[PDB]
Amino acid sequence: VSRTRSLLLDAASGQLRLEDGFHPDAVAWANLTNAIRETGWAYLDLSTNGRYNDSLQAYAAGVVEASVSEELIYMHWMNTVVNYCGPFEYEVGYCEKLKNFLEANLEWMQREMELNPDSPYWHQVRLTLLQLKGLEDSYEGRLTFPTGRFTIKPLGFLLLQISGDLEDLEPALNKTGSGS
Amino acid sequence: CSALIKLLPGGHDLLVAHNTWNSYQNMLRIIKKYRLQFREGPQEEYPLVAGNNLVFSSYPGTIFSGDDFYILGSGLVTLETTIGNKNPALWKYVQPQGCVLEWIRNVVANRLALDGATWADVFKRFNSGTYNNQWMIVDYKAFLPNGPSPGSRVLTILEQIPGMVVVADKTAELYKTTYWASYNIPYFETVFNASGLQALVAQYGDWFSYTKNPRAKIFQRDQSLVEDMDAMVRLMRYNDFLHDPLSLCEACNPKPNAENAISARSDLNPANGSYPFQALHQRAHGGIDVKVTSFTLAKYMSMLAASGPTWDQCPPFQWSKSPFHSMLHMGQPDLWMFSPIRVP
Ligand SMILES: *[C@@H]1O[C@H](CO)[C@@H](O[C@@H]2O[C@H](CO)[C@@H](O)[C@H](O)[C@H]2NC(C)=O)[C@H](O)[C@H]1NC(C)=O
Ligand SMILES: *[C@@H]1O[C@H](CO)[C@@H](O[C@@H]2O[C@H](CO)[C@@H](O)[C@H](O)[C@H]2NC(C)=O)[C@H](O)[C@H]1NC(C)=O
Ligand SMILES: *[C@@H]1O[C@H](CO)[C@@H](O)[C@H](O)[C@H]1NC(C)=O
Ligand SMILES: *[C@@H]1O[C@H](CO)[C@@H](O)[C@H](O)[C@H]1NC(C)=O
Ligand SMILES: *[C@@H]1O[C@H](CO)[C@@H](O)[C@H](O)[C@H]1NC(C)=O
Ligand code: NA
Ligand SMILES: [Xe]
Repeated sequence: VSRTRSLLLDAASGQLRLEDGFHPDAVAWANLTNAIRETGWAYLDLSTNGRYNDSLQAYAAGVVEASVSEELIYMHWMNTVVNYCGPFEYEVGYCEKLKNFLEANLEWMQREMELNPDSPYWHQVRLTLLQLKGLEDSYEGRLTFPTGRFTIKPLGFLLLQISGDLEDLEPALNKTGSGS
Repeated sequence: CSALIKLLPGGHDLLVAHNTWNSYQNMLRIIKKYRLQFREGPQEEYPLVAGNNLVFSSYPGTIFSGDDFYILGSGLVTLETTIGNKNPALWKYVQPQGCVLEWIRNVVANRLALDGATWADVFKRFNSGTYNNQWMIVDYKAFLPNGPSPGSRVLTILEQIPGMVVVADKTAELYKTTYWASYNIPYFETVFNASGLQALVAQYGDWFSYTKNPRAKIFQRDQSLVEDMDAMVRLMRYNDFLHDPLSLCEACNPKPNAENAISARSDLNPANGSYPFQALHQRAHGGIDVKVTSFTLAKYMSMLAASGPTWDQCPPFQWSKSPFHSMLHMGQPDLWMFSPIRVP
């Protein structure tokens, strides 16, 4: 019903490592209480540590979130997007267009960040995408904190974030959720 | 999605509520509380962002709300209902370069904003023309219990379609009418017209009208009965489609339609019914939650929240006793009969 995990930075090795329980020295920690059977909700509480820079905090936030919610992520993926643009998809035209659109959009953001290292706006965008990268990396069980550019998979955990955006991307890309 | 911002009699409180409509297969839910220490800019000298603390309704693996409903430590509550776009001539404004996807713009605006005006300023940059919503930004820092209208700052409304974002402070209007309701139709006439809704009103009638659609009429009839949090929950869960004249669809057979409610139950419409357009069909889709907060609750980063389709006057949804028993719903309860809880 409940699980707590912290992400530590081993200064010795410079390696990030997950530990069970609460370690307020860690870069981040989270705990999840699953009360779905009783209330229809689970509850996640997550904190990051201001002693580390915000890029590392953001990546760590994704990591610890995935770490305490892996089961729920798997089930939600299966319930909602497991078939979306899969290996047997009939609409190969649309799926290729979508993938191309997302890859180009992600690349464009990475370029803007590189071109604007002093921008507050692009700093906030980078924090958001670092959190997404940490969520996926942690779910896949292999951590790698990027100090420069990084590649978000167009059809990985990005798909859990773009359900609303897809309501419009579909017709915009001529394909043949939330709202009315 | 349906939303209601309600000034209680005498200005005693200001309640904000949102009811997500979504597919039933999406009902694995997580309420998330983040306490971050991010800074406004890439150097340690920058101030901490305004939105480092936030509580929001969400889903597994989803690092924003999606509903959307957020209570921010900056004193803002942000929420939206989706308006979409029906004008294909605007799709040319959806481009991979020069557009940031809406979920990112939402997260960044929530982090940086100190007030409604700044939220709008941040959010509207690099408008993607995707997840086109009417956003409501309530700034509780501008709300004085029992006070008269401050004229500005309390409520900001933003509407996005591809190529166009319109923003206005609607504090005076909120104080004049005592509420602001939202129900998937744009308020701004320029947005309503640009997004192709006039053709839909011409073809199908008042269901697509901003002022005359069923939810608009139900809020007009009933919003004044919201005199407290519990009354808010009751309205936001409201669906009595078999008996409410406002739920009748004259073009449908049968005429009562379970989509025509504050909290839709499309699973209850018959599969062999005759319907003029897809939204009115039997569907495994409808209102799936309600979240409500108030001036005091928001101050304590708290809300009342209820999970699952409405069962106040409709029979509770149950997967195994529905037309949809074969759909994947791993991890979900079979029967959905939950009551609101205080969170945290
Ligand atoms: C934020 O702090 C992290 C952790 O100290 C920094 O990451 C190190 O960056 C250097 C390269 O500059 C690498 O040699 C180390 O391997 C990195 N550590 C880890 C754990 O990957 C990082 O440079 C700081 N700044 C930013 C923007 O991330
Ligand atoms: C939005 O579109 C509507 C519908 O075309 C416009 O309303 C029409 O306006 C003209 C000129 O005033 C009238 O002669 C028509 O009778 C109106 N038709 C209606 C009310 O359905 C409206 O002016 C447009 N609004 C904006 C702000 O562009
Ligand atoms: C996380 O642990 C803290 C420790 O005090 C507890 O108070 C809180 O209820 C827990 N939250 C969750 C999501 O289980
Ligand atoms: C979609 O189809 C229209 C033709 O009506 C075309 O003009 C447009 O370029 C197409 N969009 C994409 C992204 O394929
Ligand atoms: C429609 O289906 C319902 C549900 O089984 C059935 O009772 C009713 O007879 C049907 N009406 C028509 C027109 O078939
Ligand atoms: Na929505
Ligand atoms: Xe985008």
